Amino acid sequence: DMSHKEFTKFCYEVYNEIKISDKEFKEKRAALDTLRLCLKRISPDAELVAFGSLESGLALKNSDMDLCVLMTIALQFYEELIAEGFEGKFLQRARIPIIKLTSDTKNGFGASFQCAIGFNNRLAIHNTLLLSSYTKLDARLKPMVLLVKHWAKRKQINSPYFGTLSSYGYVLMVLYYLIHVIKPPVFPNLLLSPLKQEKIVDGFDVGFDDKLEDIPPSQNYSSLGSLLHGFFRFYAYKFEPREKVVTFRRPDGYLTKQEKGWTSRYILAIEDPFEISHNVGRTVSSSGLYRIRGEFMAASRLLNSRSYPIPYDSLFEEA
Ligand SMILES: O=c1ccn([C@@H]2O[C@H](COP(=O)(O)NP(=O)(O)OP(=O)(O)O)[C@@H](O)[C@H]2O)c(=O)[nH]1
Ligand SMILES: [Br-]
Ligand SMILES: [Br-]
Ligand SMILES: [Mg+2]
Repeated sequence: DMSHKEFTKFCYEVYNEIKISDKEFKEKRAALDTLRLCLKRISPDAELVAFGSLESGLALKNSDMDLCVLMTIALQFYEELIAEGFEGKFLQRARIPIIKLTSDTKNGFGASFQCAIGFNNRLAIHNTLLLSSYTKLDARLKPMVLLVKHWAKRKQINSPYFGTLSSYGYVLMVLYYLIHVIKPPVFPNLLLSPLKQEKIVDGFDVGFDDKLEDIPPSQNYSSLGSLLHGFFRFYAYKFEPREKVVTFRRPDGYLTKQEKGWTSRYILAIEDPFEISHNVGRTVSSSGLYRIRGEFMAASRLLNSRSYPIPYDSLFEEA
């Protein structure tokens, strides 16, 4: 596949600039070690588990950590963290308690050290396991994801709290495209594999075909650049967000908002692969979607240009 040779070259150049460095990765691992030691001061029966992009390998540089305490202990842990020189925020008695660390004054992790600690979020640990497996299955997934996250941040469409979509939402859009849209598929659907076994956690089935050594290499040989152009075009022109649901629970990837009962927030519908009652795109407003769609079209138009050379830089320019 030489169709997108120059764009692919550019993609890997940007990828190497935005990916988390080994230095920063080690630092975050070290911060996790320190925080785990602190938790074990509170309880021998509590464990501290990393999840999210750091754990899956899908992290951009200067990333925040997402951690999870598995067993409240929340208050005791928080007060102990403060005593040990961390700065942070916590609201006691919240239905979803969260400790947000914002600074470290003693343990050398930095003035701008940022870490979110939740409690018993087992589903997030499992969806991280799923994303980790996919990143191990194909070497094109990691740079594709970083580049989509970078683009989403640069174009201001990566703000759930302000009407657009979470980074996790974008990763699911990427996986859906690579499993159920592109032909030949880049990836099989591990949840729907005949070898998958049910595994019930917090009332949902988190099972998937996880024996990766038995999964053959992809029969899709497209370049990274070809994959990304295809991804942008699908969501710009082909996907029908008014009627359709991004889903990992159908063999053909076909699911309507009607069948799902997600009609009256469901402006963009992305069904979490495990917690199927959760719409990952619940944060997306009518204005947010129009802006999201507008950016997908702009990305597609850029890459479909018949001129030479194409100014690929504009893909990651702000606004
Ligand atoms: O709807 C959601 C969102 C997030 N998560 C879980 O939280 C993890 C992180 O979600 P995330 O959207 O924050 N990804 P992140 O890499 O931190 O980028 P960003 O915050 O924009 O800088 C995800 O990888 C999931 O494990 C969910 O389980 N459900
Ligand atoms: Br993510
Ligand atoms: Br198309
Ligand atoms: Mg979560």
